[PDB]
Amino acid sequence: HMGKIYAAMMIMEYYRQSKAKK
Amino acid sequence: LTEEQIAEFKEAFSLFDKDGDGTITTKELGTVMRSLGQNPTEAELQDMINEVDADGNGTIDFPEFLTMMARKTDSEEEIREAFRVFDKDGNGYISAAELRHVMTNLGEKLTDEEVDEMIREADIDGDGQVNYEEFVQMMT
Ligand SMILES: [Ca+2]
Ligand SMILES: [Ca+2]
Ligand SMILES: [Ca+2]
Ligand SMILES: [Ca+2]
Repeated sequence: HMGKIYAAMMIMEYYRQSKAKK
Repeated sequence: LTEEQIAEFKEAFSLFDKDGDGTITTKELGTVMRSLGQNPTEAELQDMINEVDADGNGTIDFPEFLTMMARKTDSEEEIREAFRVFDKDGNGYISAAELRHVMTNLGEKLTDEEVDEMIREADIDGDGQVNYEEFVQMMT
């Protein structure tokens, strides 16, 4: 059921990792 | 791919697709990020979605969410945080109890047996708990 943790992780990275686009 | 990565890549989707209409919006993403203690501008949410939106329809479907998960290398610093976040009382070990709490903060109201199996699956040294290294492997 590790599904959701992976997502929080990713998206967290995503948010900073996308926000290195501003 | 595992029968197992199916239900797994699936739930991940379900974290965002709160209505389950099948596609992920800025609103949903946004609500998810606020649950995580962040507060992204409208432009950031769009911007986050844009990088994966293969078909340019401003939303994110299941396969585009696979584009998300597969794409994003500074892992350790983000994971040492995750550990810290889980280890509520920071004794160095994550208990079943502490695991319950986390799954819940994400919305997954789990059978206790699933939570124990979760622990049982990441527990390398067999002490009932997940310590940092075990966490590192559970996560990577
Ligand atoms: Ca949706
Ligand atoms: Ca789309
Ligand atoms: Ca602990
Ligand atoms: Ca252990």
